Amino acid sequence: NPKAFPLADAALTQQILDVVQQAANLRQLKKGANEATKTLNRGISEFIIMAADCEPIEILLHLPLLCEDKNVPYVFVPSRVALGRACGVSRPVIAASITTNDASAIKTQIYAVKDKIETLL
Amino acid sequence: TRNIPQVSSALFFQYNQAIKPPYQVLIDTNFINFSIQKKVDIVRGMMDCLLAKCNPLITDCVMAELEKLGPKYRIALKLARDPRIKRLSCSHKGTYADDCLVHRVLQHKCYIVATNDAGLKQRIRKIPGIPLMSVGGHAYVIEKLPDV
Amino acid sequence: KLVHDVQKKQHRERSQLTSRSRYGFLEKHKDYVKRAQDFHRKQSTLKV
Amino acid sequence: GARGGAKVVIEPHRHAGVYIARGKEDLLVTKNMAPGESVYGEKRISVEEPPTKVEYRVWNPFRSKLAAGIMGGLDELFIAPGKKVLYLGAASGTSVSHVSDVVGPEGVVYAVEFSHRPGRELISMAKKRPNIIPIIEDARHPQKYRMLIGMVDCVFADVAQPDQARIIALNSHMFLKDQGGVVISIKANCIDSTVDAETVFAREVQKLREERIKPLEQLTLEPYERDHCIVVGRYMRSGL
Amino acid sequence: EMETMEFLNIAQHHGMPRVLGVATHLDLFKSQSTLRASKKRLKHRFWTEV
Amino acid sequence: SRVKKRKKYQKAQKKLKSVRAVYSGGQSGVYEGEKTGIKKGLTRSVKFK
Amino acid sequence: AVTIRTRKVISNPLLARKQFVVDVLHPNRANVSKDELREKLAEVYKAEKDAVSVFGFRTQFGGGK
Amino acid sequence: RKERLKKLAKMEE
Amino acid sequence: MNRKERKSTILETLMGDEASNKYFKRKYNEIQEKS
Amino acid sequence: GKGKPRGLNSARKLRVHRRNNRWAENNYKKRLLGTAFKSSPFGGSSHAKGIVLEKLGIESKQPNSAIRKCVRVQLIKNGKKVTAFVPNDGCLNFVDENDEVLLAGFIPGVRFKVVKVSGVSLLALWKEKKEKPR
Amino acid sequence: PRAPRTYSKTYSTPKRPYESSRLDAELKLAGEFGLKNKKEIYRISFQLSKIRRAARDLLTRDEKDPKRLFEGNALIRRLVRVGVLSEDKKKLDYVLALKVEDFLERRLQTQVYKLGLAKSVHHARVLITQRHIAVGKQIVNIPSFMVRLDSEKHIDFAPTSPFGGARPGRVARRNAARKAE
RNA sequence: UUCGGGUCUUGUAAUUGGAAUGAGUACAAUGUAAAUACCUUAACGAGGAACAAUUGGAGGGCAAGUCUGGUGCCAGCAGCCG
Ligand SMILES: Nc1nc2c(ncn2[C@@H]2O[C@H](COP(=O)(O)OP(=O)(O)OP(=O)(O)O)[C@@H](O)[C@H]2O)c(=O)[nH]1
Ligand SMILES: [Mg+2]
Ligand SMILES: [Mg+2]
Ligand SMILES: [Zn+2]
Repeated sequence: NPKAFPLADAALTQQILDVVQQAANLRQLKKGANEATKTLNRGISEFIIMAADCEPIEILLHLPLLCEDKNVPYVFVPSRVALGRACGVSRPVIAASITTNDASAIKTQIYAVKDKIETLL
Repeated sequence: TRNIPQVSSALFFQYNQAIKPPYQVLIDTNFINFSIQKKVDIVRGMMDCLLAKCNPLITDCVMAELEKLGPKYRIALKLARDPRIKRLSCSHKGTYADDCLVHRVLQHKCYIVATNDAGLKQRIRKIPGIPLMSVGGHAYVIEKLPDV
Repeated sequence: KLVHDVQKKQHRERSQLTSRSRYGFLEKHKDYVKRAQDFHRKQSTLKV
Repeated sequence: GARGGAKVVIEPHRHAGVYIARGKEDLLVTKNMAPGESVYGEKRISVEEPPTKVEYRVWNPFRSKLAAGIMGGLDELFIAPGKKVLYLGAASGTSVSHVSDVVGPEGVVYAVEFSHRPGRELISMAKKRPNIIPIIEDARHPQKYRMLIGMVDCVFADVAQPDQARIIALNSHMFLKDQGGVVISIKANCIDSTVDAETVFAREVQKLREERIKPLEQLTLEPYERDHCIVVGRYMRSGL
Repeated sequence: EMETMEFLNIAQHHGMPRVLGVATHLDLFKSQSTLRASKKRLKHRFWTEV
Repeated sequence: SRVKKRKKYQKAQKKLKSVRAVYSGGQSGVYEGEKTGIKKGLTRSVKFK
Repeated sequence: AVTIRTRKVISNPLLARKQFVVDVLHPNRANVSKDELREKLAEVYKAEKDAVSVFGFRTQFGGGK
Repeated sequence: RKERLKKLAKMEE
Repeated sequence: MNRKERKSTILETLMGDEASNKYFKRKYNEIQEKS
Repeated sequence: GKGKPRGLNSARKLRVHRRNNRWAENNYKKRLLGTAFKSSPFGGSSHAKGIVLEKLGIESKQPNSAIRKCVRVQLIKNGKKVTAFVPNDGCLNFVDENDEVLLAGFIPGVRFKVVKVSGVSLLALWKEKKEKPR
Repeated sequence: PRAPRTYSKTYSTPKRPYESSRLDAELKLAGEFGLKNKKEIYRISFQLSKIRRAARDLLTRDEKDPKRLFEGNALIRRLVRVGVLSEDKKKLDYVLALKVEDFLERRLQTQVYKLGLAKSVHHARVLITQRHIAVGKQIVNIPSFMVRLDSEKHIDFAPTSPFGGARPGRVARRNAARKAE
């Protein structure tokens, strides 16, 4: 019913933020809604993470539309302060995108979170 | 319009990079008969041959042949109906089984073919990326399977 | 295969004499088979 | 490549309702049912014919799996002019608009979608195309829109769901004609990532046989997609 | 040296007598590792001619 | 031997492109059409008998 | 700098001594000579250098210890 | 083709 | 394409391309020399 | 029955029967009596020493003909004369009359090849890696 | 005399080395993982064959059998620790599903390439043999070194390496000295 | 098998850069009964990186060359030799 949906629980939020930090270290993370949008256009997004506390929430509501058209999983986390910190940057992040790579060192970890997000949707 | 079937994307030249454990095996009618003659259990015999779980499969054509064989081969029919053996439907008029198996491996490069028929084995050998299982000696033998 | 690489050395073909330069390229066997074959084609058709 | 003011030669494809634009590069093209505008930002080709200005749209094989089917050389397509088509998985007008172009004014497309956000764009696009009936409903429960759909010539399924075989079976038993066409786009990862694509493609073909659907041809969609295939079958309700 | 190999080839073609190798000036080596390597290489090359 | 097998493998990747279509990341940039052309009368689908 | 640590110390009055394993951290240095180790061990244990004996030192692969 | 044929002559023979 | 570069025919645009003209001139001369 | 005893106490008869019958195989008979090397090419050895008598093909016209590569050899163990093959006509220069040759298994009827001459490999001589000592 | 020291062969030649499918599989493997020869592939296949034969024998035994429990648990724990077997697949049935690529992905060469310290598997091999890589505090110069789950996040450039914070190698300082001169 | 067919960044016998490292040499220490070596490590030590991997196998091509036969120009054998 609320615009930011589905919102991950506390346990899933930590598991999501774990993968975001690893992808940051391996150069497999795109930070910001603008960069996230380009990944969807190129079809190189493994899934999308959004911040539910964005002010206003509407500036990132184009992303779920692009995802559902492209059949890309997406999920909302409660805090952009926490999302940006785990992204490795010094500022809040409202949206991030895990880039597709079947030759990545964190492939198993990424697919584990992706499977749970599909269950959430 | 002319038709040239595409090469399967599961093939790296002569190597089938799709067939990985657990395996799916298409059983031929005579494979069951030679299996009984050598006292080789189908599920255990395949698990010993490949060191992996094998998912044996019997098509309608093969099941029809086993039934037409008669009372002499009663044992083979009962073994064919073991619940661990799954069944594949056929949508072609003929009950000839050798052509049925050859068409399936042409369509999908994911099956091992288990057969002792001399004619069928040459036909399968020409199709690239198709491992060929058979019972010889005391146990099963597999030819074109690099993972072994 | 008991051959050495020296045994398989390239033998180089000679060219027309300078004094004979005005007469043109010095024909060799591979050249001759082309005009020998071409002539036979004309004579066979011309006979028919 | 195919820049703005370039000139091309438009000739028909082997398939009715489908065209090829020649040049230094070749393009797959369908005639625009709603001329003057693009649905998803594709290039358009204008031809002056006796003089009225007819328009054409470029069909991108990287955006549409059906177009990837045309490029790869499918033998039979039941989507043709003057046919009713049930399109399952119509996220928006990206590929339904091209299917609407092929069937033409005389045919119709029943575009079924579930999610509401893509459904809004599907409804908006359908207003420009009178031959599209947008049905924002779950394809797992065809009973919910039986009033809205009649008997149909072809069923096209792009639902990227693990239980897509059931959905295609349920919709065909109600709405598809005997000897009708079925065209499924299969994505191996969605159904079973644990096994290889070839195992998935074989399994889906077995489920179709179980549902009185006779497969006719199978095609894999490289270089446009990875681990994707299109299976074309015929609905033989009498017997296989 | 060249004249060592020259004698051996003269000997090989006129009837090989008993040939016994004597290595001298081995005190000039400063390392034991290099001394052993020289002896091994020297011995095995001698083993081709004899 | 390592260098020899590296050159053998990269050579085989080139030849694989001449045996079948291979996915190479998809679309990059604006879509510019089929560069080698479209053949109207040729089908590559595997047909069930 | 060079660090010296002693571990597994056994007081052995049967032989009138203390026995132990010696770890030497010597970053950016080839190794530490037995003489200088004896001097430092004599310093830390408050014994004459003649009463200290060190042996069996193996540098770790990669160096530095 | 000419090079090919000369090799078919070998496998035939 | 810029408006001035656009031409009614496909060929007239191809003449405009300077790189194409240079290649055709070079390739044409070589064939005539061989001929 | 199958013509053999089957009783639980007939092990002696089964054993004694097998020992008597095992002598029927020629392989068993040759193996036990040590006569398996009578049919050997060299009477039990892998190589044979020989003396080069004369070169049968040295006067043939066509180069590298099968006859040109033949040599007559006298085996030193028993003195019987045989024919051996040399790898090529070039290797024929290293072979000369009255030289010791080592033969190994290989114009039908010629069934040996020369592998060493004067204690040196012919292939080593052919590759110019050794000199034949005289 | 002194007691014998044990030794064993770590590989075995395959049944039919000349099958075309086998040669193509070996080509793809050696190319994708940067292997030197077929003997490395044979070594890994030998280990995997031993493991899967052990799992087969244990699966033949009755569930709750003491030997089955003990040895199957040991094997599963080892495979999970080395990273080949996932934490969610702790059963002998998934032990029978393992493949050579699962073991090849755990080699230090592959890990060094994947973590981004090298631009290819061959650059990774060169970096490892040239003493540039450390697992924790230890320089490892063995490409076939098998990385554990805990060891994965500790792969780095060694303190002594010019890429790890030390002074430049001979080439760099030779060039700098000549440029200064 | 002829009929031909399929497909697209491929080829170069082209130029060019400065980074890495140990075989080896070697202060030294370590090691050892004393040594040698290994493991450490100053200083040296790579572009034909001549700091010069091997061992078997398959198949060509060439001359004002040589030998043999024969329904002309071919065929066979062969070719370190013109
Ligand atoms: N250091 C060292 N000097 C040696 C050795 N053998 C010979 N010498 C020296 O080398 C010099 C030559 O020794 P000679 O005995 O005369 O050798 P040579 O072969 O007779 O020399 P020529 O007759 O002049 O051709 C002498 O000063 C020897 O002391 C050796 O093993 N070590
Ligand atoms: Mg030797
Ligand atoms: Mg160092
Ligand atoms: Zn059938």
